[PDB]
Amino acid sequence: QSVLTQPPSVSAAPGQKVTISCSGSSSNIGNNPVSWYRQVPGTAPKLLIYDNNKRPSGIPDRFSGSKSGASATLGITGLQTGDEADYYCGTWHTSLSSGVFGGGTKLTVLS
Amino acid sequence: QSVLTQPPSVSAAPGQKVTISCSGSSSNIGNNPVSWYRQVPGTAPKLLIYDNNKRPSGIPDRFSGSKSGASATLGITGLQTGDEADYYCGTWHTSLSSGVFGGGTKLTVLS
Amino acid sequence: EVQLVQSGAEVKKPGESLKISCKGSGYSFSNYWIGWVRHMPGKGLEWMGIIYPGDSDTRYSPSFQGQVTISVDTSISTAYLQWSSLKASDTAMYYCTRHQYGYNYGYFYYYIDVWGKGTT
Amino acid sequence: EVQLVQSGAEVKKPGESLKISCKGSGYSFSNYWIGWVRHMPGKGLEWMGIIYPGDSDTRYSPSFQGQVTISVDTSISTAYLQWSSLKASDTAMYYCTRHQYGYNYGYFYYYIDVWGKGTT
Amino acid sequence: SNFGAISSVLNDILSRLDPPEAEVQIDRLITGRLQSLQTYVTQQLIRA
Amino acid sequence: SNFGAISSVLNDILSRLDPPEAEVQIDRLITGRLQSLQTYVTQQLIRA
Amino acid sequence: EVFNATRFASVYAWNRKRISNCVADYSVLYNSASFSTFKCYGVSPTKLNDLCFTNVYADSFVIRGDEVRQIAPGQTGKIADYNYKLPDDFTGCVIAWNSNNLDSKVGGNYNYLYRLFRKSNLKPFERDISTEIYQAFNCYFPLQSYGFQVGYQPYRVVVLSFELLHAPATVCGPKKSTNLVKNKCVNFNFNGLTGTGVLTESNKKFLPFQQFGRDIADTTDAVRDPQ
Amino acid sequence: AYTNSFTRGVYYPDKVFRSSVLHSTQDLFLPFFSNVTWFHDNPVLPFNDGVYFASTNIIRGWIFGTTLDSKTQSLLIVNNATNVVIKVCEFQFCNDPFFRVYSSANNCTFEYVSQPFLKNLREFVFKNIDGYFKIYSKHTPINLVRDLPQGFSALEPLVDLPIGINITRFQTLLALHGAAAYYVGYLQPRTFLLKYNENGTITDAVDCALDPLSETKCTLKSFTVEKGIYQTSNFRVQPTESIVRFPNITNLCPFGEVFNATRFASVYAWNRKRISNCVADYSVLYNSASFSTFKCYGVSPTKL
Ligand SMILES: *[C@@H]1O[C@H](CO)[C@@H](O)[C@H](O)[C@H]1NC(C)=O
Ligand SMILES: *[C@@H]1O[C@H](CO)[C@@H](O)[C@H](O)[C@H]1NC(C)=O
Ligand SMILES: *[C@@H]1O[C@H](CO)[C@@H](O)[C@H](O)[C@H]1NC(C)=O
Ligand SMILES: *[C@@H]1O[C@H](CO)[C@@H](O)[C@H](O)[C@H]1NC(C)=O
Ligand SMILES: *[C@@H]1O[C@H](CO)[C@@H](O)[C@H](O)[C@H]1NC(C)=O
Ligand SMILES: *[C@@H]1O[C@H](CO)[C@@H](O)[C@H](O)[C@H]1NC(C)=O
Ligand SMILES: *[C@@H]1O[C@H](CO)[C@@H](O)[C@H](O)[C@H]1NC(C)=O
Repeated sequence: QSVLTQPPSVSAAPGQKVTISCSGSSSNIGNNPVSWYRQVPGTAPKLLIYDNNKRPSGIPDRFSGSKSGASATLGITGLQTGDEADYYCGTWHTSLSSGVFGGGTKLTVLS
Repeated sequence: QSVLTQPPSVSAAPGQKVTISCSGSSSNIGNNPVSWYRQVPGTAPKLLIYDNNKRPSGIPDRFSGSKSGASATLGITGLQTGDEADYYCGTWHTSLSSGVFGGGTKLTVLS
Repeated sequence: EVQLVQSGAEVKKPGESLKISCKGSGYSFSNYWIGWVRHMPGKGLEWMGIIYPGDSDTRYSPSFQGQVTISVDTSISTAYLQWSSLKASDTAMYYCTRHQYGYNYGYFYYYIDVWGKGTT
Repeated sequence: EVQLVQSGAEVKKPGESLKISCKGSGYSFSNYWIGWVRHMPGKGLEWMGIIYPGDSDTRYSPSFQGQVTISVDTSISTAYLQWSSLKASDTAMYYCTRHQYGYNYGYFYYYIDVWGKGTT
Repeated sequence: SNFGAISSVLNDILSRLDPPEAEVQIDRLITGRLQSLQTYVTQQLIRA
Repeated sequence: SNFGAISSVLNDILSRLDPPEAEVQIDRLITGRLQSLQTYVTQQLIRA
Repeated sequence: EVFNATRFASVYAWNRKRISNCVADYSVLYNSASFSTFKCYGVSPTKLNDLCFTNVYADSFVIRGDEVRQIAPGQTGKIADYNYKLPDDFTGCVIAWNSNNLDSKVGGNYNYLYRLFRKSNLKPFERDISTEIYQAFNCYFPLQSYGFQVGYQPYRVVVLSFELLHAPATVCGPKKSTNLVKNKCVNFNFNGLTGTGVLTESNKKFLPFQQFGRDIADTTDAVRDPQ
Repeated sequence: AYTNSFTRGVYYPDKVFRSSVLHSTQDLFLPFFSNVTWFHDNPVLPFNDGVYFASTNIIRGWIFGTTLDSKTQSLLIVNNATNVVIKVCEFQFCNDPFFRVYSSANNCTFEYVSQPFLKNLREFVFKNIDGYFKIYSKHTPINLVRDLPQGFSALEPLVDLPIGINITRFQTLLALHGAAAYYVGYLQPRTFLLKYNENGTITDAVDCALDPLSETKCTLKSFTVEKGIYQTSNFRVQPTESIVRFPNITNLCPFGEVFNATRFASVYAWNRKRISNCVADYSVLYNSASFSTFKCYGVSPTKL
């Protein structure tokens, strides 16, 4: 559906180590670094993970990332219920000179 | 159906000079040399023609091959009835880093 | 502290044109790229297109080329879009935002903040 | 004289896991690639995936990635596969074989011998 | 004098060049300062 | 002496180099063995 | 064994083996039409058959294609400075051939890797396999992998660096020796020492570890025949 | 327990047979008349580029290495009294050798066996020159036991080993049963004149940097100098320290402005800006792994 491919949703208890992954071509992701954001229902998306495996200031160290080939992985430790959200992956696509997003992933905590 | 394309079958009398040909992309065949095998019904396939136009020891000189661009040709002289079999073309495909086969060709002798 | 503010609640009928506003404050506006991303209800964000305020250079995603012509006013540091004819399925939450698009020495892409709202 | 021998006649029901065996004898086993190719009845051979016995490095065709995890035991020069859940259409004649995959000076692929059997 | 090197002061050619490339310039000085010192010696052996 | 060539024995530089490249090293010997032979001659013409 | 091997070490810690006590047909390498960049420094390839060397080292590793120009005397860059540097004095020959068929992958290989953050870029032929996390525990550690899938074709590189003039000869290409003569001035070739002259039996007391003598000015005056 | 190294430590630096020649060379040698540590319990000792070692049929082989444990590569030369054996296998630390000195033959990498080395005096020079372990030895009749005999002796090589092991510490081995006496001397990069005999045996040598009188013997290329005044070398005062004085400015030069800029002019009319009055950290550009083609002319990047 989207030029990047994402899982629809996941779920795991608080305290588990969750790794979701979103895939796309290598015309973009293989050469251009991957960005991930979080969106709470009713809250505008905020920057979560940037160029690769890196988080801004204010975001706790629990978040991490990893790009492999033409796909990306976003991992979180010490999961808590307020971390329930939607998670998105995005990156400037080189060929179409455009820049795109993943589909969206529904992280729902167990509780 | 297969990433290589093959004829379904052929037939020609004993003593005729038969040339079958199987086609594929140039991501593999144009750069990677073509291998052909023979399989008799109930007999595990054996190596017939390798990297190009070349046969192992024990195989009679009647067999020959030729690769052109993104396709291959397998030719046989002095055809005999015990040469009835299935014939296959294969070669390591570069892009998918995988290696693949043709579809299969039913050589049935006339008799 | 940077802030981008968008116009209030908007609703219109198919057949009409639109020009939504985005204002930036608290940073050198004429040195950062600014562009739009559409998030639909229960649907994911779509990358729309961006422009360089300093020189009115635009990049358009093909999925929106010709659809929306996006321009700027560097006199007051405010960017806007322009349409031709609203479609009924244009009802979504649009977003204006500033994103590093530079080439520090090795190329990098980003998103700093949005805090917007839009609908149709 | 090299020989590869496989397990006997095999039949199982959908819902189960498998680990088929292949044994090599008469050659330096820890210096040749070994891999699997599936021939279906009245159907053509499919290239499955291979592994380097010396260091347990694997190459998987995408049409079988995740399907079958193929491993080795260099202690006794024997290779095997592993599944998750047999499908009813998995009924075919599988084959284990050794094939030159080297880079002599200009690259070459080969197929030396199979003499196997398998079904499900 | 340059004799063709980038600079006539052996320190600078040495200060701002990597050894592999430098000695290619240092060689153009040595080959000159030698020929100019061996010219002086000869004229003295004749003058003496 | 090398005078900068790879080796001071004209046979080896000749033994293990293709003629196009070799003469670039042979030139560094000739240009030296000449200057050292013409130094000897001069000192003799003065000594004689 | 050098070339056909299915495992080339990462350039971070490049492999190296020493070849000795054998006859080395060099033609197999030269006249093969496979090798991409065949470049010989200090030696011409067509003559490798007629030389005798003390030691021959064959260091082998993989690299990104665009960097094959880094493997040469007196070149600089990330690979030529931080990972594997050849001296200004020659390395014999560099052979390299494109190799994305074997060593690339369906995805990023990530096994082959190189350091970008050595602090004190290494001297000729130094194999530094440490990991000290160059400063910004958290600071970036040196080795960063390389991902494969024509400037990013993985290229396999093998470098033959001939160790010339250290000891008696040990590696000599194919050349059918002939019986020796005396007292006729001949274009001789004793173990690589190529000359002319008449050969006479010697009374000069050699020692079992002396190979020849030179009176002065590199005049090889005596020599012990190899056989 | 220092003693004087009168003239010991001279060894054939190659095989190039020479005869009746005062040939000069520059190698690692035992400086003349140096004080040596006369050991007689066996601690660990630094290698320092190479070691002289002389003992007076009791002693056993040696051990060298960086840490003398399976952690890093180690070199072990055992003595069998039947055949000399060498191993680079990474043994464990044996603070007391005893054949109980062999901890474990783990990670065996190199091995070598030959005839054993075996009132008297045996002298050995060890050096690791460029991946090559050279050993030299000789054996001589001697009786003055309290001191190292005066006289001259050359040590022909026994073997080189293509190893390349970083050795920085070492110790003698002895399977136990006030012990015997041996001596230790270090090598230095010293120029030597060497007088080769009529049959090519080194008979005498001069240390070109010991004393003025030897300096003249060296420059004159002879062992005997006639009366006169000879010019040996030139002397200059070595610099006490290095000073640096750069201007006071600290206005760090704007490079991002050059590089990060989103508009590069067309090459038809190329832009140009002048940078001045600032401190320019150049490392940011050099050590960045982004830039594809980097090529300085007339200046080397690492020195900017
Ligand atoms: C240049 O851009 C870099 C990021 O690419 C930024 O860190 C820096 O502040 C910028 N400097 C100027 C003068 O714009
Ligand atoms: C090396 O591989 C070649 C084929 O590429 C083979 O002919 C040869 O026997 C192999 N040699 C060794 C020592 O493995
Ligand atoms: C070389 O070895 C062969 C095999 O023993 C022997 O016949 C021949 O005489 C040897 N050559 C010499 C010069 O001894
Ligand atoms: C010493 O020599 C004896 C007899 O040859 C042998 O059994 C023993 O293994 C040797 N020791 C070593 C360390 O080689
Ligand atoms: C031998 O070397 C390998 C590679 O570092 C290491 O894993 C192993 O532990 C070493 N052997 C011993 C006995 O430590
Ligand atoms: C050699 O060993 C010493 C002592 O451990 C160490 O400090 C030094 O860094 C090592 N150098 C090399 C090149 O191995
Ligand atoms: C070399 O040694 C022998 C024995 O010491 C001696 O007779 C001879 O004089 C020496 N030199 C020669 C070959 O004249």
